Amino acid sequence: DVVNHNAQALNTLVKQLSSKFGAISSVLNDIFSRLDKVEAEVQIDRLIT
Amino acid sequence: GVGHQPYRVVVLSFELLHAPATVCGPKKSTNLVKNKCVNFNFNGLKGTGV
Amino acid sequence: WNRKRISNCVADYSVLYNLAPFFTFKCYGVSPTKLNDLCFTNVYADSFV
Amino acid sequence: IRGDEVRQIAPGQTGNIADYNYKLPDDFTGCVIAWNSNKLDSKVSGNYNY
Repeated sequence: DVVNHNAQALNTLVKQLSSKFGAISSVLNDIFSRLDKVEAEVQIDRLIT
Repeated sequence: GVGHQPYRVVVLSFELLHAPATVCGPKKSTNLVKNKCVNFNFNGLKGTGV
Repeated sequence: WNRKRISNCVADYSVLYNLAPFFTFKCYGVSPTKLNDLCFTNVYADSFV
Repeated sequence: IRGDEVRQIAPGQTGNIADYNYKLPDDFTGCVIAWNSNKLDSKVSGNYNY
């Protein structure tokens, strides 16, 4: 269990990057290459939060 | 009136998909760099990698 | 709606932008200043008065 | 300017006028006041001074 808890926590922390958190996409380069600054800096703000 | 005047309206719908693409912009392709860390732009997919 | 298939071609939106009969733009999901910097599979045009 | 070009003048917005004469910066905090000046600028058979 000591090994498995750390392995499961690291796997969960790795798999958490796929979530959008309300943004239109989970890819920062896609957001930056698709949108302007004034809304890119609130979509990336949501992703960073 | 201007609100009653006719308008030509065109809706353009694009397919931003994780798929092979046929329509691209005016900028063109450069030469390939292998086994070296560079910035890259593959069909709008931007990033930094080897 | 005459669904126009735009495919296998270079989309120059500066050609449409430089033309005089182009007054009101409103783009959703893609910033209109970056329409020349993306690639799409197929483009569908609909035109109506 | 001709009135349909003034909307180019914005932070980061493209266009020939805003690209080749003066660009507004991206962090620009400002105000834009425009008014039609036909009787002040437009003459008979055109005004070529602009």
